[PDB]
Parts: sequence; C-alpha cells; structure tokens
Amino acid sequence: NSVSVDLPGSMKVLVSKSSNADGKYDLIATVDALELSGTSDKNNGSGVLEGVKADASKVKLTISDDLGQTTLEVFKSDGSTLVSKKVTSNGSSTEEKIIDGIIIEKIITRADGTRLEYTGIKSDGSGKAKEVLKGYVLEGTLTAEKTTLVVKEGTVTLSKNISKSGEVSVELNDTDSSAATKKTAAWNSGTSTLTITVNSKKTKDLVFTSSNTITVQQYDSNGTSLEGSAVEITKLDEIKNALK
Repeated sequence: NSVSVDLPGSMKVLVSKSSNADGKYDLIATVDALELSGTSDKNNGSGVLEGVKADASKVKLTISDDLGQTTLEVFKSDGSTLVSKKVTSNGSSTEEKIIDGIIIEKIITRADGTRLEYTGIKSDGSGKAKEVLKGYVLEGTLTAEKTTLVVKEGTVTLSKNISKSGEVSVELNDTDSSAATKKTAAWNSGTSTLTITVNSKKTKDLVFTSSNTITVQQYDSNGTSLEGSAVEITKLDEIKNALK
C-alpha cells in the first residue's frame, strides 16, 4: 500500500507504493491533529498536501522535490491570504505569523536550538529582536537593514549586528570621559573576532562563533599577544565582565 517517508520538521508523509492512472501518487500526512492529503507526480514523498481546520482555516503542506524542505502554511477560510508559515530545512525552522500581508512575527530556530525571535514587526521591517543563546539572551531591535543586539556595561555598548543575509558583525562604543580606561574595538570578519583595546593595548578577543557562541580570550599586559585559552561565555554576566 503505502510508504512512510521522514520529513524535516519532524514529520512523516505516507506515499502510495505505485501511481494512479494519471501517473500520480497519493499523499497523506497528519500534522498534529490534522489530516492532510494531496497527490504528487513524484514517488518520493514530495509534493503538496492540503487540509482544513475546524475554524475553517485552510492548511497546506509543501514538501520540496528533494525532501530537503517542508513548508507548512495556514490561510484564511477562503485560502486567499496567509496567516502563518513555517519552513523547516536542515535542522532549522522559520515560523512567521502574518496579519494583512505583513509579517508581524518571525522565529528562527537554528539547528543548535538557539533562536532569533523577531516580534512586533511593522510594514517597513522594523520590530523587536531577541537572540536566545544557550545560557543567555541578547535583546535589541530589528530594521530592514539589520538586527542589532545590545549589551551595555558602564559606559560601554556592545552591538552584535546580523545582516539580512544572516551575517554577523560586531562593534563596541564607549562614552567614557577618560583615556586610561576608554574601550575601543575592531572587528575582524575574517575570524569573526572583536579585538578590544584600552589605553593603546589589546585587552581581549571576543569570538562570535559559527556555533552561535561567544568566546573571550585575554591578551598579555603588553596587549601584543593572546594568553591562556578562550573561554565560552555561558551567561550575560560574563559578556558584561568582558566589557568592564
């Protein structure tokens, strides 16, 4: 009869073992409590499935040709307009809530479980942003150009910027009135490293890892060379300490 096929988003689709007279395969999936069905001209679990919720909302599940991606959509009762969209591929999900054809929320859950949460989003792409890391969260804002997450400590502001393409840059600004103590920093995109300087001496490297972690390493008292080994930040307080 049918074949079960694993899907991204922790789902399953049942596909018929052979095709109908039109060459097409049956699809059935259950999503939470909802039974969806469609047909596909591929044999491998890919295609479209649709369903209806008790509140009349239309639901569509689209499985990409290689099963590398699923898109789970909910529409108004007529199917005309999006209400919710969830795309899962390769460990991660992006979930969007829509009102009036404007995305008012977007939660990206990464494969490591860290999340970027965008809320209260407006027509211009502005809203609040939160990155939820293992151990701590970073708060900030969203514009159309970038996400900016901020950590403040004393007169120092650390900003972690995430481009629309998903790329991370970081900067530090300090309003300190002295110069024995004022922090400045430079970003290396090469190595994803912010090197912090005080009184013409490097004091620390803050590495923003591909694993969505932050490490901190100190320099020698010359501020010429790194010492010890880098230490993974596991709490906001430790980012703050790096900025002291």
